[PDB]
Amino acid sequence: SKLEAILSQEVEAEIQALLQEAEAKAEAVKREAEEKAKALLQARERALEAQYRAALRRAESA
Amino acid sequence: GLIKSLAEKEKQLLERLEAAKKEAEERVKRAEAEAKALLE
Amino acid sequence: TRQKQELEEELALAQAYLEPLERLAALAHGLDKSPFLRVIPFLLTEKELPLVEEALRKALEDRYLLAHEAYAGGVAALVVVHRKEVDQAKAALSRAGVAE
Repeated sequence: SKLEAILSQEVEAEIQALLQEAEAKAEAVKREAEEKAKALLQARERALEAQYRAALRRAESA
Repeated sequence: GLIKSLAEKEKQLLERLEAAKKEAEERVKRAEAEAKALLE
Repeated sequence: TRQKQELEEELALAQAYLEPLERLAALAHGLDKSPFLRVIPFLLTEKELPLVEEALRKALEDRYLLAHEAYAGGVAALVVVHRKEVDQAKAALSRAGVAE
């Protein structure tokens, strides 16, 4: 029947959305990780470097 | 009536939809592993 | 006394209803089970059949299944529609004067 043609096209459009939606949210997740790590690796070097320059200073002052 | 015909097709479609859900939620769980690894 | 009364009623309705539900069921091969397809059973006499068919036809086109197997003096009938078509489908039978 004409009934199942419409049903086909319908169910399938949901199929396409599960997978695609999932990927884009995976990218968004991905993009979260990527930034978090980059900003962290910059930041934990930063603090150490300051504690270095200021450190040699404390030696020199000794 | 045709009915039966039309009453079988409605299962097949649905299980193609099923197949979609799994691989979908799985991709997020793939990226979940990666986020973890990538931060650790 | 109440129980007896109920019992009589149970018997009465069940026997009466036994035939139409059976005719519709035989046709229906399960479809109210489904949400993908929705089915509307309705009984109509063949007095009704060309008219009910015109009302249904006018709303539904060919995007419905009208099937019948007889009950005696009429046919137990199904209009089958897709989900989303349900609202139009009930209204069409109603216009004719038949209904689910």
